[PDB]
Amino acid sequence: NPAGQLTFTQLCMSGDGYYQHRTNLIYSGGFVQHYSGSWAVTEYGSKFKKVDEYATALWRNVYANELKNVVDIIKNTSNDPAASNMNAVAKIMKVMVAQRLTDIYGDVPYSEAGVTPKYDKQQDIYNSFFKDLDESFTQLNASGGSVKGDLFYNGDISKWKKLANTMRLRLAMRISEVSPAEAEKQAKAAFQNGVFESNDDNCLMHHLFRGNGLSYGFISDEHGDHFSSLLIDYLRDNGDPRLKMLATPKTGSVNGGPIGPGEELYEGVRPGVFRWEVVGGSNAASGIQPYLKLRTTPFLHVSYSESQLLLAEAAYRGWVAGSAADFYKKGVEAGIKQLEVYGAAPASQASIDAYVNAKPLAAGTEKEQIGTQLWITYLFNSIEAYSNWRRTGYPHLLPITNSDSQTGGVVPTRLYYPNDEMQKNEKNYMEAVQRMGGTNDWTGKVWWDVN
Repeated sequence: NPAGQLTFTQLCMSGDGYYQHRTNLIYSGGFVQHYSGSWAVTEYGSKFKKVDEYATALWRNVYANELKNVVDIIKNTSNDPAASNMNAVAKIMKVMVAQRLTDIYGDVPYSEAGVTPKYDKQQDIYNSFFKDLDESFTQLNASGGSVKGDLFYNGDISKWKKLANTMRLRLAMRISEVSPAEAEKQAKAAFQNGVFESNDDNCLMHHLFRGNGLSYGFISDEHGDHFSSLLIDYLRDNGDPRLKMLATPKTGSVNGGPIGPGEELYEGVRPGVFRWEVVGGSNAASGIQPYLKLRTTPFLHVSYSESQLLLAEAAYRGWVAGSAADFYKKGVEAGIKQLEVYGAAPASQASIDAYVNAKPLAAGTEKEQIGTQLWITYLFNSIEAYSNWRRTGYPHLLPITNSDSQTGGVVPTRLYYPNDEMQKNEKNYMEAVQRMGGTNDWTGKVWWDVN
């Protein structure tokens, strides 16, 4: 069971098209303006319109499929010393499973989860995260038995250690605004225990729940999704090599008909604007490279690029030892190269070096630059970009002025608990609601988001 259960959970974290489509693509992806153009993403994610199913899909599927399995693994490997390594792996898994959850809904059932479980305060959920990652790092050992059913890493515990520490750093940075002391402490700890050391250590699912769920969303939108004008303009105007690794060129001209010499080939779709409303029609906007949208497209969970960019930010705060600029450079290069696993033509080392050296970490714009780079690195993992945007306010997004925006253009700052919780778990539901100021609304804030 432990192996099979681990494999099932790992496959649920990327192959469940149900919430990859709704939570990653449509809402997170539209909120942080990774995408625009398709009906679903633009109408609901880009312009801000509520659909209960879309907002509660992550909740429903994490509690139905994932949390329970990983709890059962932890329970069944708990006192067997030849299973300790599995016990640790499962615990690391459990953080990755639950972290998205709290980050999207705030206070959530955790400690009593997996008939009326309480909602843990997010602060406690996070202390519990740090505890499990710390202890799980230490617990992974040569004498811990073998790890079976691991698709991320085929049971290499050395990679599990660094995954544990990189997750720890991600959580540390996420509470930088609300709990700076704990944040620094945990960043430093993560750094010294050892995070990812190259792109080889990246947490990936290779798809051969068996297909990439995100691509499932891309395909159910009838390949109607484009990158947003914000992203394309940023990649194009700064000469980022990732531009053509990600985007397909325009085929039509803004003036209609086939595109002629001289006219810009790379433009995204403005947030709030459907692809058929583009001046020139949808051909007059860049598309998404086909290898990114396949059932066999790999899914990236945690990255070396991310760890280096987070270390850049911690460095700039004086939390860890080193040069922010050097961490930053290593992060950008790692992000440019991480796209290769998607089937993208590797960028020449000369172009990477040229880009990195032409636009280094600058004097008063470190946080802006770091946020923007992470926002690029978290592409196809929009939940993380949405969180990092909520925490830092970076990158600055294009204003949403659509007259039918249900928030008047205000970015939603959480998704909301399903009303089923009010009907089946009323007391605890209401306690969490009270702690939010009296509402279960998408304009509410999670604990670490202290404007």
